[PDB]
Amino acid sequence: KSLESINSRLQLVMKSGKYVLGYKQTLKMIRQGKAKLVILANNCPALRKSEIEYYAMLAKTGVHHYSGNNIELGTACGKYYRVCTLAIIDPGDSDIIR
Amino acid sequence: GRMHAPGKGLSQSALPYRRSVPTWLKLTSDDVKEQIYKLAKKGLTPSQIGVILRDSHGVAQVRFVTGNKILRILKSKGLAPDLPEDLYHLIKKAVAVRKHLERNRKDKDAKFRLILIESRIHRLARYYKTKRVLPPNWKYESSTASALVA
Amino acid sequence: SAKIVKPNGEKPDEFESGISQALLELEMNSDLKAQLRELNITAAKEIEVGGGRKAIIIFVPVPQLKSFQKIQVRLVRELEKKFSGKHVVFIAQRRILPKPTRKKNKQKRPRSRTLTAVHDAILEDLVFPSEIVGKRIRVKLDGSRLIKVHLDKAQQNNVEHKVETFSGVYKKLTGKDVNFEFPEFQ
Amino acid sequence: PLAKDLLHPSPEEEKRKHKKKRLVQSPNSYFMDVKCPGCYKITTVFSHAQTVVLCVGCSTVLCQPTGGKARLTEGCSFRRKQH
Amino acid sequence: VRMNVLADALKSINNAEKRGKRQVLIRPCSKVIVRFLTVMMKHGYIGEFEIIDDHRAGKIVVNLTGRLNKCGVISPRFDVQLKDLEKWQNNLLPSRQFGFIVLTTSAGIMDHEEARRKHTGGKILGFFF
Repeated sequence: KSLESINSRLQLVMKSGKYVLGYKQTLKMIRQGKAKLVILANNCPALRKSEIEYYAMLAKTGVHHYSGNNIELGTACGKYYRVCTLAIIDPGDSDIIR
Repeated sequence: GRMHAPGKGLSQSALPYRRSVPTWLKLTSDDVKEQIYKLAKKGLTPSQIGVILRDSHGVAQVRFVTGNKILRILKSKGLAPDLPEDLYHLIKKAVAVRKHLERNRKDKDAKFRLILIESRIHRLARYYKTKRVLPPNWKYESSTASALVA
Repeated sequence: SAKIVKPNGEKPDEFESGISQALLELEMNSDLKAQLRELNITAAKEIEVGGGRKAIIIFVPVPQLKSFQKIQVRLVRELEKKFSGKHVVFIAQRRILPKPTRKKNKQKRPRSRTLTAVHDAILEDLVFPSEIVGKRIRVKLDGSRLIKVHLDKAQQNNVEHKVETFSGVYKKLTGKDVNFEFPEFQ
Repeated sequence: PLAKDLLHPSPEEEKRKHKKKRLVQSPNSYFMDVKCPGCYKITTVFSHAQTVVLCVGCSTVLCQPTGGKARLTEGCSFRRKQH
Repeated sequence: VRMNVLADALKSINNAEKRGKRQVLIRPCSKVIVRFLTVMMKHGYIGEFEIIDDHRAGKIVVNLTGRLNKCGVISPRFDVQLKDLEKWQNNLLPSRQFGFIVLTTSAGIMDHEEARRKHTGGKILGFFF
């Protein structure tokens, strides 16, 4: 039930909230301190995963390890390209509890 | 009987003969409206909006109190979903069945159910293109439908 | 004659000036004029019902029908006190549109303007202190139709004496026989 | 029986028949005012509610969805709404 | 799925009449059914019938007088002219002394004797005798 719920919340973040897709933009958003949630596919390189976890620990932001891969994370975002890392600027749908 | 099942069930909803709003309902038309709006921002489809409005806020029929249906209100304010509720759910079911099938070759029963699901999807899509709800060139492709739902 | 509250298409009036009087000297009542001054009347009509009993029919605009019914049960008694021995009913002018025959641009006729919808609508707001919980139509062996209307039965104190006047006024402005009965619990 | 009165049957056989098979359709459900203990506000809930109903003033559940009828939590009183 | 409301109604009256019931309930009502039953009643074949009005399609309860033999329907509403009305009349009716054929004409829903009286044809509806 967790996977379908997180997929539905991810869909509702799209079309209703501000997000960003990709690795470089995710790092850029984290180091500006305006990313509220970082979602990583398990297909992510381990070095990249560890570095993003360290960045989020520095920025005090939550990391969710998505139970798919970059293909299924791209599908969950409504896109036709693989996304391996994404950052949520603001949910607009109670994905991140206030 | 059912469209794709040998069932002849009768479970329905008996709408009462009294179309008038109940006296004990203090909610006026516009109040029920912002209730719909806030619960549409939460992502609830019109069926769920009607269900929770009947269950919790005690309104019997949105149409009886406001004069318009739930989807009409959502469309008038322009926050109605791009795909229809039932077609969206049918596509979601088809995507789930295909995802289960790509791991299970020997599930021929799942293949049969998938054929039934896609048959209903195509018939509903033909109906919606007839009423110009959908674009005339709107087609359901099994490969690209995964990005449309969930 | 002071006729301040009577808007409609045609400028004169006959005996409707009297109802407009009785509404204007309904001033300094028990706090009704505050929610009544923004209100208006379309037409009025006196007909004979029952034996030697008169009933007054009041025609009102459709948009203000709900605001009227919100206070209808209040001002009916003062209007009956003004005109003793008479019953007051509030009806909306619904402007029946003719059915489009085969005989230079007219829009599609709304279903609210259709005649059957007008008739059962003016049946519903006529008996507003009660509500129609069921309708029954009997064909009396020769093509004539008699309509039985089932009321709420929740109240038996202020409508049971006006069913004759209801039937008379409905025969007057609709032309079909209707009788009223109160069924048991459902 | 060849002379059953279809026009005026007694309410016993009207309540026992199915909702659709009655002379006029009547829903078997109703609305109902529930009073949770320890709170003042009155909540109107569908009798056959499919969702858990919560107070806005207290984090306590009122009814649990079941097959046909919502089961109220113990200690909650209830009445009908205009029969 | 129900495609001919009048057919199901007329079959219901015919079956209840054969079973000897005093009243019959037909579920889907329509203007055509009301006119057909009015034609039957004006000829005395049925008693007073009552229309139950729900906000859906209403229901009709018909008082059966016991003097009806058959009230069948012609499902394909054939175009019936005055020239070939006699062939329909002697193919569907038991005799020439009685039995009536209801056909919808431009002047209304109406039996074949009055249709020939006012010189008009129309589409076939059914027959009763």
